[PDB]
Amino acid sequence: LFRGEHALRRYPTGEERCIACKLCQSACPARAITIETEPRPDGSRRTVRYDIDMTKCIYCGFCQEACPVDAIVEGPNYEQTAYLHEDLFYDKYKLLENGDKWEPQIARNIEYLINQPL
Amino acid sequence: SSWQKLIGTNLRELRFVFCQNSQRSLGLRNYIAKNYWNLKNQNPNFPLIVRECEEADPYIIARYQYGVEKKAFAANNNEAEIENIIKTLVEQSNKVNN
Amino acid sequence: MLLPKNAIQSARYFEIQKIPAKIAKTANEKILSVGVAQKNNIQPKTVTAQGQIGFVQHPQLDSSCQYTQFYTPQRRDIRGRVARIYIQDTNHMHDTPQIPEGYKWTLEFERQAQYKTPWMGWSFNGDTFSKRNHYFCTLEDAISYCKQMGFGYEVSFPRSRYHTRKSYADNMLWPGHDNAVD
Amino acid sequence: LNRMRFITAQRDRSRAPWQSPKGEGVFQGKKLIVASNSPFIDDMSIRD
Amino acid sequence: NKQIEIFIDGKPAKVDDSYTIFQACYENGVIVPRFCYHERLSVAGNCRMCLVEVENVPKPVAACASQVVPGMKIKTKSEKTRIHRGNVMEFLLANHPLDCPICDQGGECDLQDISSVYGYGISRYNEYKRAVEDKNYGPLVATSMNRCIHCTRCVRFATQIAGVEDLGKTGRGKAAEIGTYVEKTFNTELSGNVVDVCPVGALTNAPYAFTSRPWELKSFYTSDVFDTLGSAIQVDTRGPEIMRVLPRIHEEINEEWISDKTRHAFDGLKRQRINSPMKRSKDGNYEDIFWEEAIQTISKKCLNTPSDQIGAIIGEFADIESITALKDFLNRLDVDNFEVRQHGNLKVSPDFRANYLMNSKITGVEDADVLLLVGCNPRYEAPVLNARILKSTRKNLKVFNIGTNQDLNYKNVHLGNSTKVLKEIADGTHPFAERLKKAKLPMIMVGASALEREDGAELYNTLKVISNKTGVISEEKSWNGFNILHKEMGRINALELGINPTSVNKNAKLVFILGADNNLRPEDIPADAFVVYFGTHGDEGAYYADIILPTAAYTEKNATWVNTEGRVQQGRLVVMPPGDAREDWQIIRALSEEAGVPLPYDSLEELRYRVAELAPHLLKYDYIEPTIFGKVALSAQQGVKTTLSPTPITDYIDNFYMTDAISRASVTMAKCSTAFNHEKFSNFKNLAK
Amino acid sequence: GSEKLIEDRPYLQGMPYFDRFDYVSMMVQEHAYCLGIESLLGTTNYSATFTQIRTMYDELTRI
Amino acid sequence: RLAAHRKNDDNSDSVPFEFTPENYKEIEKILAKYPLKQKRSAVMPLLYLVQEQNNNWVPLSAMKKIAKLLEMPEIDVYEVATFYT
Amino acid sequence: HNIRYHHEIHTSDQTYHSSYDPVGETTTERLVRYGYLNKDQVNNAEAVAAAAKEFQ
Amino acid sequence: NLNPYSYEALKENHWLVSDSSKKNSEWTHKSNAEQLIAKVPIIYVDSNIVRCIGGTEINAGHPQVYIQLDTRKHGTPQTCKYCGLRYAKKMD
Amino acid sequence: SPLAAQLAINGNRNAVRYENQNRTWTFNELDAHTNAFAYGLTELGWKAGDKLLLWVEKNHTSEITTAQVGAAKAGVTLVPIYAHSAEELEKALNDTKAKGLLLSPNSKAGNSKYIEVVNKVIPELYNTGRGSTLKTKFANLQHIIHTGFYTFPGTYKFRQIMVYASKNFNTLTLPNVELNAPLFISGNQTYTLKDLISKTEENRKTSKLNDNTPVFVTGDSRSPLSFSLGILNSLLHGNYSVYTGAQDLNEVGQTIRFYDNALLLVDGDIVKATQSLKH
Ligand code: SF4
Ligand code: SF4
Ligand code: SF4
Ligand code: SF4
Ligand code: FES
Ligand SMILES: [Zn+2]
Repeated sequence: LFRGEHALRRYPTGEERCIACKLCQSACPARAITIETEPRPDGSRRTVRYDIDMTKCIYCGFCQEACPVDAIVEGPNYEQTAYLHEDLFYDKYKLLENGDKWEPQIARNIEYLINQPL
Repeated sequence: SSWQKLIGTNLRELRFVFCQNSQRSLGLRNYIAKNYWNLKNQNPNFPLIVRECEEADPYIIARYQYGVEKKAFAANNNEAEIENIIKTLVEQSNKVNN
Repeated sequence: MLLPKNAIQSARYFEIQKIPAKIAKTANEKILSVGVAQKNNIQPKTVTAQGQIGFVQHPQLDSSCQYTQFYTPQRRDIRGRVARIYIQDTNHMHDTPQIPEGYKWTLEFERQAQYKTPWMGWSFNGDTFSKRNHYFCTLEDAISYCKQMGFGYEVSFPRSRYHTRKSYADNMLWPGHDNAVD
Repeated sequence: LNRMRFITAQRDRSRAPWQSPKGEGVFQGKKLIVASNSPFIDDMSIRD
Repeated sequence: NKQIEIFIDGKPAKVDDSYTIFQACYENGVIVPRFCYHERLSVAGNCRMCLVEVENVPKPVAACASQVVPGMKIKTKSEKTRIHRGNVMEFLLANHPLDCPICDQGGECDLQDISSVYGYGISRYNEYKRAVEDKNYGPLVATSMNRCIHCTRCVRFATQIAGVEDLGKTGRGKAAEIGTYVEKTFNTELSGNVVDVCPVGALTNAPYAFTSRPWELKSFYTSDVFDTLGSAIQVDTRGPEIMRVLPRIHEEINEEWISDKTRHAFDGLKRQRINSPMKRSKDGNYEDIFWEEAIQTISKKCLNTPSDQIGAIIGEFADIESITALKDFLNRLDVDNFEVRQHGNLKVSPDFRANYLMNSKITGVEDADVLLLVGCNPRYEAPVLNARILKSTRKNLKVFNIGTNQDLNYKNVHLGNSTKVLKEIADGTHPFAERLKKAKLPMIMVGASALEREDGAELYNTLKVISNKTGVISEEKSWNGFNILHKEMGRINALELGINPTSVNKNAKLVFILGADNNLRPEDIPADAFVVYFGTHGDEGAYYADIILPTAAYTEKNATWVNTEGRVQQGRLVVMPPGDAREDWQIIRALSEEAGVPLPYDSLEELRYRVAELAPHLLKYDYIEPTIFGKVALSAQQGVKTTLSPTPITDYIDNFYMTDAISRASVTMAKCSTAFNHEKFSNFKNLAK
Repeated sequence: GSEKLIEDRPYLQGMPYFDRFDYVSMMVQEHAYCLGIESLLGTTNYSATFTQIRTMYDELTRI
Repeated sequence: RLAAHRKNDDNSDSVPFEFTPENYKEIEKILAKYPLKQKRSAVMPLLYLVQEQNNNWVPLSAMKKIAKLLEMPEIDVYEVATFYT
Repeated sequence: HNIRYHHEIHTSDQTYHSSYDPVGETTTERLVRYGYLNKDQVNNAEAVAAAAKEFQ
Repeated sequence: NLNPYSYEALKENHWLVSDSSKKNSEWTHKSNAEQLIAKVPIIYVDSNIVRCIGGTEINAGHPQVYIQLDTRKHGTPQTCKYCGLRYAKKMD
Repeated sequence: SPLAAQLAINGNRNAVRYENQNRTWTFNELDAHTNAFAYGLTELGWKAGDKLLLWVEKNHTSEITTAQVGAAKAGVTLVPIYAHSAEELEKALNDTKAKGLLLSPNSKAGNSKYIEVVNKVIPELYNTGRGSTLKTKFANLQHIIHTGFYTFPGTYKFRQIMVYASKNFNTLTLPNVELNAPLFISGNQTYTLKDLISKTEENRKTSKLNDNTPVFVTGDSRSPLSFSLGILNSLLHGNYSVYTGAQDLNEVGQTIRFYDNALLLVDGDIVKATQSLKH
């Protein structure tokens, strides 16, 4: 359950899970999540901007609690120490690459948490 | 007569701002009703604007060249007094413009 | 409590409902004295929830504006603004909201500045004031608040839907005899 | 080093500027004649 | 039989016997959930969400469709009513797809707002749900037909409001689909309002799709300028970006509907914008400059140029304040003409609001009995007015036309397409003359484009004599049926201040194009004339100008507009103009001060004091000042020319979705032109109606 | 300005503000806020009471 | 089964359908049964005649012709056709 | 499969209010304040009794 | 192959400017997920209605969605509106 | 009226199908539209014998057929033209002394379009006032009608021209249709209505044509033979005419296989010929 670093997950096919529903943006207590959405040319509903201010984030897990597709999560990585306030400004690129890096352990923990009521 | 015919060249605009249902504007309203088409026919190319509001005071604004405005009060004025005010306004152009 | 009881003075003080006449004190206003006089003549004499003509009233900066807190050494711009007072009904998209709207007068200040700071493309408002509108249960209360804080007010009155004869029998009305209509 | 592209993308979403002509152009009197840069095509103007 | 008494939750209430249960409850502040009953549509009992308990009745009773019975007791808060509402909600949500995150209706959904309050709370339908393939209605309506709840609101709206017949319930059972049986688009000039009347995300605004959520938007009430009716609208924005436009309830203007241009041409303000003053070189290269340099250049040109060679052009989006500023500035320079185009001028004198306004107001078509269009196409010029006219024609309104045979949704007689019919009616030797004579209330609607013809004054005089001799303008019944449907808010505002559109400067060396972008020809401006353009988008006026001064859009300034019936509406500042653009009156004031003829306006308050000096009625907002000189102004005069050319009377609008610079600079309007123009183009009328 | 920030947020979005009131005792403040919300809703947390989780973790917080 | 028109070429708009001269004499009796102000009622008998003369199936062009004959909306004709099995 | 009574029908939302006139008020003072008795129309037994009856 | 912004292309692609390369989406949407899901082929299902949950279990994917494979045109691929998977009938 | 036979018989059976426009007109609808065109011409001072040059190109079959039948009803002469350049258009306008010219603006006259060619030939249209009679160089040129979408100064739209007269308030009177009145001028020869009817009968008897059999006229419809075997045949004997202007032979074959026995008037550079029934 440890709430580490905000990260964006993707389906096993490689398609990103986020559907740009802004529920995490509405549910963020500190308003650290900014989402701007434009439909993709194929017709899907995806974010063109998904920014999380890690300086405005209280690491509370409400984004992953409110995500209906388990796209945004908080991975166990706590060694996210940065030397620049700009480096602390996460964007969709950083979140997606972080989710790609940390998907296996995130997948294992999320699988265990899903199996608890299941 | 002559001053009515001279409105086209003596002035640049004539605006009548008054009220529909007030005793202050009764004379101005009656004069506009009676004498609008006489002036309009004598001066087919002259701007003769008529505006009315719920409680506006009766004013006859004479606009001369270079946008020189000569609004004049016309409250509780008989049709003769309205005609005299308009005649005075169409006779100040030589003094006002120079 | 949108509608104060007009049958009794306890609705609100008569002084609050009064709209003071403009006094020309600027050079341009002295030049445009007839315009000021005519605006005073034509403007509504009282502001009540039963009115039908919207109107803009200037910010009366006098002892009435005494009870403001926004005239800060660092902020000399708030206490001159003109708010907009109007009842904001629920948007046309939905008709049965969880939290119904239209039971209060919204008082809204115009946006002074909005720009996207470029490092993260983040919306920044140059004026932290006017970010969120105020809500008042009564138009008299909103006007009193404007007078106390030295704000001018553009009041626009709500436009409600007309009552209509509704019945299911209207779906099966008899057209009429063919010969008679011809 | 590619920040200006992102800033222009930000600005163009709400206040995309008008690309004024830059250089010599055809003049029909006082009007500069430049072809419309609309990607869409008015098919009613090209039909039958 | 007049004032019966009922009981709502044990509380006595005096109601009228013609009320429904839902109306009686709503009048007393009791909110009853509903999905199909629309307050402006015919009553249907498709859903059952309004079922309520009544004492001494066995069945639950549909509150929306059932009239009030004297002495009845309605128990809305009772547990039986709670059970009824829970059952109906459970049945509604049984086959509803789990699509709330991907659905634009979330946060503003009646289904969600009622399931959260009146539903049971949890589901038990653990089965396969029905699935319906989505349909294609065009670039304005996004369809997810699996989310539909079969409430027939769209069908009723299309049949009763829009007047088109393309929606319905096909099939029966649980496989019934609400839409076009064949694959066609939903193009009715009101295609954006079915999104409003759809309670669920089955019909969503395609241009707005996926963009935002209701909880992150701030709404401002303003007035439209895309049509001369000035329909009241609600603009929802997220920060500096305007997100969507929605209708607002105004029974005096547009009821609760808006046209596609009003709803979907706002995005034309988000591209092709002018954000800095620009100067054009000899070869045509445009260079951005400062405000000071442009003001100095224009002031120098104003000072050295003789007054008789100074002209101006008043655009479509010119408001009362901007036109007042320009008029006063040009008066201070002894300029008395505000038009340089010698072709396409309105032949209506600015002397009387009776002369230049719709004297019967928008409600006149409801009041009037006979309507006569003269070169007017209400389907394009004002779709909401067209819907109102259709509603009136359903009851007791008869419509005739003396222009192009349009494709209005209702039946209209076609008297002709030329002025010969008008001449015959003026002479009185026409069958329609007796039709006007016997009519209780005649009404004439003549387009501003029709009055802008070369024989515009003659056509105006012919219409005036027709109105006087027939009874269109009658003092016996206090009726003034002469109405002119304008096409430019700028023209309406210019007329409202006393600017004669016939005052044309034949040879002008200094031209102020005040946002004008339509009906502009390269030969209308001399090749050696210095041109300033107070514009917002660069389409024509930017190319016609030596100097370009960016201005603020209708959503970017506090402006006063005149709805063609005469309404003073106050458009409000939603978002500041982009870049360093300034509202036009401020630019004109700065130019006047720099030119040695300063204007006495330091603020909008003083500018409106000046306006009150000109016309006090412009300070009374959302109000129509009655005109006591209607018959005096519109009286027939002897000797005035009435000669009319036999050429056909035409309607100026060709492409509805592209009529102004903002519309032409809109992606949504471009998609609409690509999709619907050929489908809505027909050289022959729709005989089947 | 924690009170104002809570007033400008929904009930749940202002709940984490009580963690930082007494960061030494971060769960008793949560319990007080939740009890206030329940009293406003006129209910009780049957699951929390029957699982003994609230009392146990409040005593751990006291420790 | 399906409540929408299948994208079949054999049932497209270009398919011809005109009532046989005997049917044109038959619809006169059908129209006479219902009031002249209500020609909408004859949609079901017209569909039955179409099915009789068109190989026991009603094509979309036949629906168009029926809608044009009775001065009733084509969408309404489609609703009538689909509602009945 | 039992969802009808998921939401709690009975809730602890009962509020009770008690209003009391000032203790120092006399009967005649209360009658005058409520309007059933006139200000100067006091010290008359018949008028006091009529006001008391109307108040009751 | 067809030029975008044309009537046919817009009507086909839900009145949107279709991009075949999808690297335009890689820039605008900051993800190559469009290409990654274009790599996935079409799934053929016998039934008229298919059910997609995004994965193997509930809560491991997206909420259950039912896709109608019985379309106006036989064998029309239908895309999931939560994931990017495409489904179609086995034969038509 | 010679063309009112099938209108009087039933009036509800289909008369003409415009496949390229997907518009089907019954006899009642066709009569209404042609009367609208005739009344529109009559109200614009079009007396008998006035010339109208048909510059419309193949695709707009419905407009061409409506113009032909209306000119037959209105009594004005209809002359098809094949101008592909400004010089050819000028020569045709001068020789024919045409009162009106009906054209398709977007058709390609080589490098330029028809509307641009008209503007070049007639420079006075650009500066023509709104609602004012044009002052053109040509002696009797009075109307330029176009079936386009946009509005060009000096020209009027096809729908703007037509007047759908009513049964009560109509004042215009349509003259009786005359067999001897000239209707077509094709190939430097004049076809009368009676001549066209005789040609229709001759082609019906010599090409094995029944009263009830579809006739598919492909490509251009301005030819006198195409008019005779198309809409005129429908008005005379009720034959179902299908117009396939600017359609490929494969699509024509599809829309013919939709029918049983189709007489295929094949489009070509020379006057349209005909082939056997069905395939
Ligand atoms: S953990 Fe909480 S504060 Fe941080 S981004 Fe997620 S919702 Fe916002
Ligand atoms: S809650 Fe999940 S699906 Fe919704 S916008 Fe946030 S990350 Fe995307
Ligand atoms: S319409 Fe949309 S928001 Fe409403 S219940 Fe259905 S999926 Fe959810
Ligand atoms: S599509 Fe929408 S408006 Fe139409 S019946 Fe379904 S839920 Fe109602
Ligand atoms: S709201 Fe009454 S049945 Fe639908
Ligand atoms: Zn899926």
